[PDB]
Amino acid sequence: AECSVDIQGNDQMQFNTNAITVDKSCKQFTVNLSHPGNLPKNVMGHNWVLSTAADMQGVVTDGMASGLDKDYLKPDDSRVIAHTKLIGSGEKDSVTFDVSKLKEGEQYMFFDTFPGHSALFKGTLTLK
Ligand SMILES: [Cu+2]
Ligand SMILES: [Cu+2]
Repeated sequence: AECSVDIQGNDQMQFNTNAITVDKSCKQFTVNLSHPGNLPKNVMGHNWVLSTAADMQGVVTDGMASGLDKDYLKPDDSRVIAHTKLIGSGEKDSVTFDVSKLKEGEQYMFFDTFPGHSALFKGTLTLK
């Protein structure tokens, strides 16, 4: 099966997908984030951050607290299963992670931890 997905978010908080399926036969999985648009990362940055559903709230909240110079992620956050950098317009970042970190049956969410962006850019990731 395929083991990659392309994800983009613009200056308008508009993104291409709210649901990612990771096939169970993938050993690694890659997310390629891009940002169409004209605003820089300090004004309208986006990241892609993966945790269980239950951990999403805390990761988001602690991330906002940590600020731009930490890419809005609390340092050393063991709840983050994988994540891209925070990017701004015209930029691109890709993360490849080990699919052995995911357990069929558990509920995962992906999301942007830039302040407030969690409300509009988030989604489910499922291992099938
Ligand atoms: Cu395959
Ligand atoms: Cu964003």
